[PDB]
Amino acid sequence: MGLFDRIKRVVSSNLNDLVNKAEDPEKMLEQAILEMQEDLVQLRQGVAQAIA
Amino acid sequence: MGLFDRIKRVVSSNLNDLVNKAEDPEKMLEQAILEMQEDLVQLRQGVAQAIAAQKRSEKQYNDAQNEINKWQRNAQLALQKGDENLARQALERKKTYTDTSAALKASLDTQSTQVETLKRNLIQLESKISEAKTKKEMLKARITTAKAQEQLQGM
Amino acid sequence: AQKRSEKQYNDAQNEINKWQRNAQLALQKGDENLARQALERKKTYTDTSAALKASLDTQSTQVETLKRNLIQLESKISEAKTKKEMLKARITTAKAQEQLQGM
Amino acid sequence: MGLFDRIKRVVSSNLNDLVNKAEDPEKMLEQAILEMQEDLVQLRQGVAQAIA
Amino acid sequence: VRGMNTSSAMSAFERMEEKVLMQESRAQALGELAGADLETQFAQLEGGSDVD
Amino acid sequence: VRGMNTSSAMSAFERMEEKVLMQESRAQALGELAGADLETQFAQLEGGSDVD
Amino acid sequence: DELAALKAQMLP
Repeated sequence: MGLFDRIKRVVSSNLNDLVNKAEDPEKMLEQAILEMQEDLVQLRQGVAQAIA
Repeated sequence: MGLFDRIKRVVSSNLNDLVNKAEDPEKMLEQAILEMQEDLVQLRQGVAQAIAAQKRSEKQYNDAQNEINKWQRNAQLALQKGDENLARQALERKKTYTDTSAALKASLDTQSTQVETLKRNLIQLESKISEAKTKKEMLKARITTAKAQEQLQGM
Repeated sequence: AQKRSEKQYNDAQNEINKWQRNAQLALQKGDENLARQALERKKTYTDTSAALKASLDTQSTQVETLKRNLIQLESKISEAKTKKEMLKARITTAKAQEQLQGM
Repeated sequence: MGLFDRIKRVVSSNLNDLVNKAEDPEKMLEQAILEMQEDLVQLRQGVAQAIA
Repeated sequence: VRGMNTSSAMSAFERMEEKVLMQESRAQALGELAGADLETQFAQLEGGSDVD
Repeated sequence: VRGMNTSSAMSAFERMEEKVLMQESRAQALGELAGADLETQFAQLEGGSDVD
Repeated sequence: DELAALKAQMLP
């Protein structure tokens, strides 16, 4: 029980520190934009294989 | 009883250190929202596996029926041939397969009912997570106000 | 937070209105099943909205009290500064007096 | 799980730094003009080979 | 459904509710003290009196 | 449809909502305080007097 | 109940 609580606290502490640095409007928007475009390209390749 | 008392004291000290670290409401809240969503995804995967298993059993049942039909065709051929022994062998194959199919059908029905219940449960879970988010927002506002109020009260 | 809840409440009302529009479309379509689904969505949302409104009212009252308290606090700090000046003058005089008394 | 999230945040920050260095339009534009012409030439050569 | 301690959501809710209730009671007492003071009560009365 | 928190589509909605709420609340509080001060109200009256 | 409401709208 105690070990589980410690693990949760460590995870929570790490997440809290990480999110503030992570939550930047310019960086987050740019990263999201880059990811969606990349995903679309991957889908096209899959579609081509299906077509093939 | 002395040993138990020592263990209790050690446990109490450990518990006190742990609660303080996780005492803040916001840290606990962040973990909870992430966890329920993750659990739902895991549940969905399990449900999908169950659905796949149900589909597989149905396919197997269909295959068994097809196998029985194939045996029947062979039996008809045996009758045309006029050999008694060939016909008898085909009949034996059909009987064992039929018994297996009946057992499978009963098992499948029980499995199907469980799967249906799980799907209904999943829908209920979706409503619950949405409700929790609304509750969390209300809790956060109250907590901020309370902290400010306590400091004011101290003065 | 209060503003966010109000926005959320407005959004919930908007969502309910959207559901109502869908229900009207379903009636035109003539499909009973489509209309029923829309109605169910409206009911759960309405219950949530009512709960939110009660919570919001309690929160609003607390916020108003805090604002009033802040105004009182501003008066208090200003008073303290005046008190501090009086205290400083008295302290300087007392220290000088004690030394004189010793002689 | 946490590490993967952290890497993404770091990548976004890194991406922002990189684009700034190459943000100026003239260097990029000249390269783009050269690239399309080169691509067309390759396509033309391939087309010529196919025709041949 | 059980409300067991191991689940993260269940544990978080119980701790938050207890802390909030205690704080609210304390907050009410603080509010009462301000009300109890003569000056706070006097100001509301004074404003109505002052305008006429 | 769901994926993970790290993915851009799910994450972007969350970041924008948090940022917008924080910005709006801070701006509103500051504005109310300026209005409350007696001098600002007096200045508008003074301008009219100055104009005639 | 919804059907009855729908019928009334249809009526006019």
